[PDB]
Amino acid sequence: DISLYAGSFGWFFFLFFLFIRLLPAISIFEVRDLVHKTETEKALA
Amino acid sequence: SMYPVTYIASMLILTFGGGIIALAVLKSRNLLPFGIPVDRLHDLGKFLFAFVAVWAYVNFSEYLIIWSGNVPELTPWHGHRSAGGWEILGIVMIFGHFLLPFML
Amino acid sequence: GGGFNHQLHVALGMDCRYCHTAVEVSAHANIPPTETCMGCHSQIISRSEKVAFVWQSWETGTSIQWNKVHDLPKFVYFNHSIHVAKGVGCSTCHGRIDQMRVVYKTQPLFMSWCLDCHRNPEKYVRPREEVFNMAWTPPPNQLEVGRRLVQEYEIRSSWELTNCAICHR
Amino acid sequence: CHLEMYDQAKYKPQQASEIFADGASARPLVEHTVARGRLRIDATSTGRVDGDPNGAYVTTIPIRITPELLERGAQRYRIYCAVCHGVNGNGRGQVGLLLNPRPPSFYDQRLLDMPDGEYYDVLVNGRRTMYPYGYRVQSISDRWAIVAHIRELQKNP
Amino acid sequence: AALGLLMYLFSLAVLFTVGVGVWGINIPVAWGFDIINFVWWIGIGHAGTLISAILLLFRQDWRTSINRAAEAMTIFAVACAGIYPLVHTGRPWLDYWMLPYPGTLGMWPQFRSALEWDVFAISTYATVSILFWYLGLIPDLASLRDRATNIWVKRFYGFLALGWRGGARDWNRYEVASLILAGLSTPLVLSVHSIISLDFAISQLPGWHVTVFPPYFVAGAVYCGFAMVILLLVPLRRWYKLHDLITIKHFDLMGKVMLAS
Amino acid sequence: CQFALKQPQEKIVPYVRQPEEIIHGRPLFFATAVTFAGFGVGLLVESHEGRPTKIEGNPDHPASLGSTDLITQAMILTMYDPDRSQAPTNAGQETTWDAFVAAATAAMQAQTAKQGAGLRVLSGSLTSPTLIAQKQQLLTQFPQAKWYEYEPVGRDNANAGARLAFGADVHTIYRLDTAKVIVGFDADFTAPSPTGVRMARQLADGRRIRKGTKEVNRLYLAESTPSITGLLADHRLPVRSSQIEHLVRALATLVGVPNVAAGAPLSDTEKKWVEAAAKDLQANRGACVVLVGESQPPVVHALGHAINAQLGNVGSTVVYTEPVEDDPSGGIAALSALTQEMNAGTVEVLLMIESNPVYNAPADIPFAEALAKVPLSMHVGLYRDETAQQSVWHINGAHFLEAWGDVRAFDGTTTIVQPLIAPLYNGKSAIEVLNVLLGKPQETGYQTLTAYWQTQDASGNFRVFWNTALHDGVITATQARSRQVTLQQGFADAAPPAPTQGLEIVFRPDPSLWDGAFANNAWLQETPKPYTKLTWDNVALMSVRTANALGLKNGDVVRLTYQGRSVDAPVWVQPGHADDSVTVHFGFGRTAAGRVGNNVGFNAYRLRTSATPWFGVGLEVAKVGENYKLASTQGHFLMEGRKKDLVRYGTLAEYVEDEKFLQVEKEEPISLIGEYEYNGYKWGMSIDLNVCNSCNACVVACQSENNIPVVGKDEVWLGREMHWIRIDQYYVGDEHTPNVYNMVMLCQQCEHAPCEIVCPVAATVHDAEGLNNMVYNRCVGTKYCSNNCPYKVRRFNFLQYQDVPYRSPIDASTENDSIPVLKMMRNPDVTVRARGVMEKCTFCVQRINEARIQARTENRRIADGEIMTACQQVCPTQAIVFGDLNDPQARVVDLKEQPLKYTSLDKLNTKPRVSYLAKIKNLNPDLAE
Ligand code: HEC
Ligand code: HEC
Ligand code: HEC
Ligand code: HEC
Ligand code: HEC
Ligand code: HEC
Ligand SMILES: CCCCCCCCCCCCCCCCCC(=O)OC[C@H](C)OC(=O)CCCCCCCCCCCCCCCCC
Ligand code: SF4
Ligand code: SF4
Ligand code: SF4
Ligand code: F3S
Repeated sequence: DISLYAGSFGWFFFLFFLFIRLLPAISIFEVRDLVHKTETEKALA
Repeated sequence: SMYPVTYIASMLILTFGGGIIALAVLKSRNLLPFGIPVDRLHDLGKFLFAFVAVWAYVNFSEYLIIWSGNVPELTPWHGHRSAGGWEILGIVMIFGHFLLPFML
Repeated sequence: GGGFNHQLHVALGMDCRYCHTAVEVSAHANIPPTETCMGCHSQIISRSEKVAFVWQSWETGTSIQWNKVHDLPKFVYFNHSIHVAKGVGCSTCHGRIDQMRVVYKTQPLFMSWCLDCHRNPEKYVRPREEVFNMAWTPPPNQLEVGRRLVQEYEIRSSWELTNCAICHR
Repeated sequence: CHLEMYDQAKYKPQQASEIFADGASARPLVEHTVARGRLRIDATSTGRVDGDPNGAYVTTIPIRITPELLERGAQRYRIYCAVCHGVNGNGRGQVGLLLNPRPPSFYDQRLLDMPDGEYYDVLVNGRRTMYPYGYRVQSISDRWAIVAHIRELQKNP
Repeated sequence: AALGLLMYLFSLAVLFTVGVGVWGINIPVAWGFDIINFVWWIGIGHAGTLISAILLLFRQDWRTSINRAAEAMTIFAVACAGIYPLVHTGRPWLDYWMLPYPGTLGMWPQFRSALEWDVFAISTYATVSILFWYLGLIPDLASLRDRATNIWVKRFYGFLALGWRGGARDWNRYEVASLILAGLSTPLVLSVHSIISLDFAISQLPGWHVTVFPPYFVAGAVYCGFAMVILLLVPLRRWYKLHDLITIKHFDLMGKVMLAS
Repeated sequence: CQFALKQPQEKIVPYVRQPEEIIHGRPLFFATAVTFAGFGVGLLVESHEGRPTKIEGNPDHPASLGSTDLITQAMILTMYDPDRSQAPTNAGQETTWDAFVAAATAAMQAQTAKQGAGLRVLSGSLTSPTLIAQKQQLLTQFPQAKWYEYEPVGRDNANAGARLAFGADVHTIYRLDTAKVIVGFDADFTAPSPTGVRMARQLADGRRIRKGTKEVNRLYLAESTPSITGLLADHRLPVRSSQIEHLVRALATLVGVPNVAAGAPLSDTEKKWVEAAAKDLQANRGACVVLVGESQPPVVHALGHAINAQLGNVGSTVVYTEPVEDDPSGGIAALSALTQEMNAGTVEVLLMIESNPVYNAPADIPFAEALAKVPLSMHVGLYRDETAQQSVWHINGAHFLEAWGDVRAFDGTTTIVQPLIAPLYNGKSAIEVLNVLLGKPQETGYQTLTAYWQTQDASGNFRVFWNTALHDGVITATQARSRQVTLQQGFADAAPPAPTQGLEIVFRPDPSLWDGAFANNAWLQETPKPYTKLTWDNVALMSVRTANALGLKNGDVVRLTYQGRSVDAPVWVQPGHADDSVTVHFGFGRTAAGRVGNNVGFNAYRLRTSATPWFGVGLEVAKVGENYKLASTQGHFLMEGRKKDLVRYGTLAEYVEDEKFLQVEKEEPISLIGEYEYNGYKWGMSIDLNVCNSCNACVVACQSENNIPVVGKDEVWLGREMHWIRIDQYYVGDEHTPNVYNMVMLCQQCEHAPCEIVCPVAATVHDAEGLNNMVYNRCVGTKYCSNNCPYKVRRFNFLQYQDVPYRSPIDASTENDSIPVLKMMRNPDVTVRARGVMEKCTFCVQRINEARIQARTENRRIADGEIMTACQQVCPTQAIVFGDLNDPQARVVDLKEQPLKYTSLDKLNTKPRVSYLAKIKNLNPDLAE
């Protein structure tokens, strides 16, 4: 019961470290819109 | 449990429903100091819709638990409220309260 | 070796309870012992190699290792003799065994088959006097006759007949 | 696919065994044991006067002769006994033309002066070249019904 | 994590071979670490979709950089979770019997048990987590494709992203399929960890048959779940230099929602 | 994990000569009996083709009136034990049987040269008339040969008390159907004794409490340890087991006995008990009885016949017959007279019929060193016992289902032990081994059995007489003739010594394993012990006040140092116990039992001293351990305020004023699920909790009928016992003198079953008959049904529980491979379940269906007695009553409209089919304060 639970964090961080390396950890196109939203509110001044 | 929570999810229906009714009579009589943004009325309609669905999730899961394990200290409420004409108001609460304001 | 040939033996006028006795008494249909098969083959085709396997199982004491073709799993608990007593003939569960040189499965012994026949027995129930008649074909008027036989044989409803204490003990 | 309880750790009515000299889990009974439902000592259960081993061949059937027992024995004659003794009891079955000691025809004087309990005794234990029945019939109400049929089948020559 | 996965795959290869009774579950308490960790792991991925879906209803912009580290954190807290309803059964090779398929048995699942709805919740939760995180990665892996300058890693992100191009006729169709998905994953996760809450509250047990289990479990799912996003993103600023995207106001607001949960 | 696309080619084999009696699929019950101590219990065992699979009670028999004991029921796993001796053994290595008859007959011609001097036999207390006639043929062929009869739970003090009061030896058959009060004295008579099933029915027949019942039994007990009669006792008294000789001397002087010579005074709660038990004995003189068990010395046994002859019970409820056993004046003193003869030679042949005296002897009787002085030691037993290694020769046993034999029960009624099966391993029973010693080695067991009864039948037509004796079981042309007695005076004149201060030891037989003869039986081991629900452990039973003086908890291992020997015993404290009166149980510590009973507990036989063989006061506890395993199966022995839901207990003083005083006249509960219409064969059960003595015969008969697997000691401690029915002690009251109440908790077959609605694959549904169908092939193993079952009567197969005392269940090397000889003990109508499916008491649905389907073929309906479940067909008190609820003239429809009909957990609306008749424990007015 311990080795399946403590082993379950392996399968979490096997896939999480596969997610960090192969895929972006931050949605680039949405934070590009957040950079665009900060610029379009500074240009409203 | 959950019996005050079913009121709490309906305190949100009444005062977002009262949010739109009060900004209607104050709009129809031309008494609002601001014109209503059409984007932020879709916010008040998002809140009215997402609290009809919360209300029908806390009232039905209050019923789903009581109906499933029919303990005789929990079933007398929904047994008095689904028999002798109160069955009609039960079917209203699924269709006229949730499913008719779920689709529209 | 030189196994049982049903097509010759039912053609000898054997009425299907000669061997397989207690198909109207027991929960399990008998396969006949060597004493049945040596009742004729002690002098019918004695000193043959087709029935040398039944002479060797008589001079010695080893039971004949017949191969079961209808191997229902042991969680089913089929009950014979409730079907021949509530009017289900040996066809529509076993095929034309009298026209069978070596017995194969006819039905795959599913669960959905035998549930359609427990939920609606009227499309398969025949009279008890034609249960051991293999040439009985279902009539064009199977319904209103099978429904007549269900209320005559007091055959229980689809609710009581499919609830896994029938099967599955 | 998964076979977990498909074949179990118990023995069915006629399945094989890995324990005995014969392959059967169906084991023979000890020869002088009596079960609870089957005392088998009367003049009904044997075809003799008081159930003696060398008894005296009871001359009529002890159990009753009803029309639904004559009709049952007519059915039970056609299953077991009419294969090589003929349907009408003439010894003219399809196998009876091929048995070397030809099955004696009923209607013969000997089989008529034969006592009725000997007709039971040839059933349940067998004659010389006729192997025993009675493990095929397995009920006293149908062994006597068979010889109730033959005694009525011995009236229509 | 490989030594944790070889502790995972060995504890499962033990579990199938010798049985479900190497765990220590008794007959009074017959649900143990197989279910305490299952509701825990299902509970972790739920605030990974409050960040991904519920906050996208609120048009909030602080959910933006916490998005993929919560969409993917949902999926791997479901793939770690969803094995547990498949392996706590004593005969795990028949968990397809909890699916409504036609067979040569006339048998179907029950659809009154709240473990049959756990099949229906998670196999809807596992597939729309990997459909709302893959839809989010359709316009993003088109940017990793154009920044590759190496054709065997460009073809990898040029096939994961199906060919996206941007485009207002595709950007308008994206967000009306994103906020509807963010509007479909918001009653889902208030229902999933309510359906992983009904499989105690359906039962007549004294500590289990309480009727505030459905909103209090999902409150604890967006309590334990925000704790895992905080436990994972504090070591994703100090190790990957994301101090200018995961700025501390994102933790001031993830702490307020964890407090409000 | 077995896996294949197809099941393999299943072979179906017929016979080669099918016998007439056998129909494949029909049960074919045979009437035999079992020699338990020396007496017959009387059996009706179910042999499907040849193999007996289920022992039931012979309802014609006087001992069992259709219901067996705990030990008598589990003689099937003893029969199909793979640890049985499969071959004879000569000096360690295996051999043949005819090598023995060439070695024994070569030693029998050397004994006829003498006057048969060295031909000692050590059988155990046999009563069977064929072995008596073979002994009396053996002792007239060899003149100086001696037949010693050792039995560790023999009636040694019970027959020495019959000599000390009456002169010659007399058998004492008690009769409790005409008995208002039953003042026992250390007498667990409802135990597995030779008369334990009849004395439990006759005691429970008196207290069947109905709508118009005002007088029931009383049952004053005064027991040393909590014994299973104490569940039926209404005034059980925890006496120190050394004062029971002084409670009877205080009760024989209240009644008229002239020369009682009372001494060693009593406490304030033992004296007000005995002034009220004897006050209820001076009244109702014609129907009252004073009982005393063999734990007591022979003087109080003689006083127990003195009181029963004073009160006029002789001829009324205490009948005196000729002794049914052959040698009543031979016991432990007969074993001690043999080893002092076995020393320094002067013994040449030692036959040992099944006694196991290497293991069973007292410590003062050196049977180990006296053995291996005999040049030819032969042993006859169905196990290679502790003796069979230390014997020169060894034979198989021929367990009673394999051997032609006789046995005489009490009342003298002889019953013929037919073999239901041929001997699997060639058994050569005790009647067949004396045939070798007499000189008839080719004579079979049947040829010497009918040779005796042809000469003991003074009527004509023996074949009618013999076939009827095999059919009915009983003979009853052979009952023990009633003996006119004297009750000589001047036997208790000598005053007893001082009651010695010090902590007392108390020797007991375990109700599961009686004397270790069946310690290799897996069904008896995992069956929970009656008060202390333990499975695989001998314990030292202490009171709560005794362990508080010694400072030891419920699991410490202590080294119980008696007069010269230490035993290294674990501790289970026990509320009903007497003060300073540590009780150890027999049946454990066997070093050569097999794979079940090897090293399970501590051998209590190393503390017997043959002068204090049941109780002595020189014990030193001296704790030497901590935290033993002690795999118990109850969890909480204390009713936690859950009264009105577990065992509603009242007295008869408040029941004669209010009938439904334990019922709660409440409003009908509201259910949102509606209800279903059960109109044909509504199956319900009524468990009379007032008459259940926690005999555990219904636990082990559900095990033998429903193929329930045994679970080892390591997985009982994890609470994974497989028991479809369980008995629940509850210990209401003061922690030193409590009332112990049984709840027979099985699957209540709830109509609104909460265990069914939580099954994802619908592997638990209802019949239209109404009972709960747990289908095993559909169970995927999600243990949610067990969680929603409020009674927790669901039992999950966790590992592959199959043949677990023969292979430890934590491997898959033999998961789908099974022992071949254990497959024959299984019922062919119950699924032998896989690794991950859940079990449940199915009302014995294989017994429901086999008579429901049989009643459909013959177009009738089921009657009441046509379906009798395994827990119902075994209960000696008939506490369990199963039957149709829609049949208006049924037996369970009367028992479920009684004023004591309560269902367990009616706070939940499960609507059970199992209702319980409440407990009424008949308290005296002079003792209830
Ligand atoms: C006419 C009365 C019949 C005879 C003669 C036999 N059957 Fe049946 N049968 C059926 C099933 C589903 C099975 C498998 C059951 C199991 O394996 O437990 C069988 C099997 C047999 C066997 C095999 C038993 C053996 O090997 O000894 C025999 C000899 C046999 N059957 C003869 C199904 C049915 C059925 C549908 C309800 C009926 C009408 C019959 N069988 C009829 C006969
Ligand atoms: C008398 C009623 C019979 C019983 C009982 C059994 N058999 Fe038979 N068998 C019988 C006849 C009259 C014949 C025809 C002989 C010939 O030469 O054709 C047979 C034949 C067979 C055969 C051979 C089939 C062939 O050659 O085409 C076999 C293999 C056979 N029989 C097997 C068999 C078995 C196994 C039996 C016990 C159940 C059995 N027979 C009984 C007549 C009778
Ligand atoms: C004796 C001459 C028989 C007669 C009359 C009938 N059957 Fe039979 N049957 C017999 C034998 C020796 C065997 C085993 C040989 C084999 O091929 O299996 C059988 C077997 C069957 C089976 C298959 C059972 C199984 O193996 O699963 C079936 C389905 C069967 N028999 C049906 C059947 C019917 C319908 C009969 C009346 C026409 C009949 N049998 C007569 C011997 C004899
Ligand atoms: C074919 C296997 C037979 C079956 C079916 C039956 N019988 Fe038969 N029978 C058979 C033979 C080959 C013989 C000749 C015996 C001899 O040694 O010549 C018989 C004989 C009899 C007799 C006459 C007895 C005698 O003359 O000494 C009788 C009365 C008889 N058989 C009765 C009988 C009954 C009642 C049967 C149905 C169960 C039956 N037979 C069937 C062969 C066969
Ligand atoms: C007699 C008509 C039956 C009823 C009342 C039920 N079952 Fe059922 N079952 C039956 C038969 C003939 C089979 C064998 C089919 C085959 O060989 O594939 C089965 C089998 C099953 C299974 C399959 C088990 C496995 O493949 O390992 C299951 C899961 C099963 N049966 C379940 C089941 C349930 C839940 C029922 C509830 C009322 C039930 N069965 C009734 C015949 C019958
Ligand atoms: C092949 C798997 C199969 C199994 C297992 C099976 N049946 Fe039946 N069965 C019946 C009928 C008709 C009854 C009688 C119902 C009654 O008497 O209540 C019955 C009854 C039964 C009973 C007895 C119920 C009782 O009350 O004891 C059992 C057991 C049973 N069936 C099992 C028609 C069928 C038919 C129709 C041709 C099929 C096929 C059939 N049955 C297939 C099967
Ligand atoms: C983690 C996974 C689950 C994710 C979470 C749940 C989300 C929903 C999932 C829905 C889909 C689940 C599919 C379940 C299939 C069950 C079938 C089965 O297990 O059969 C087992 C049986 C022993 O097998 C058999 O009876 C036959 C065995 C042989 C057939 C093999 C079939 C394999 C299918 C692939 C076919 C490829 C070609 C192979 C052909 C066969 C060659 C031998
Ligand atoms: S008593 Fe327990 S096991 Fe029996 S039906 Fe009710 S919930 Fe299920
Ligand atoms: S009725 Fe149920 S609990 Fe009782 S013995 Fe039978 S199966 Fe076991
Ligand atoms: S119910 Fe019967 S068998 Fe079970 S413990 Fe009580 S008296 Fe003994
Ligand atoms: S709920 Fe369902 S499948 Fe198995 S163990 Fe419990 S039955």
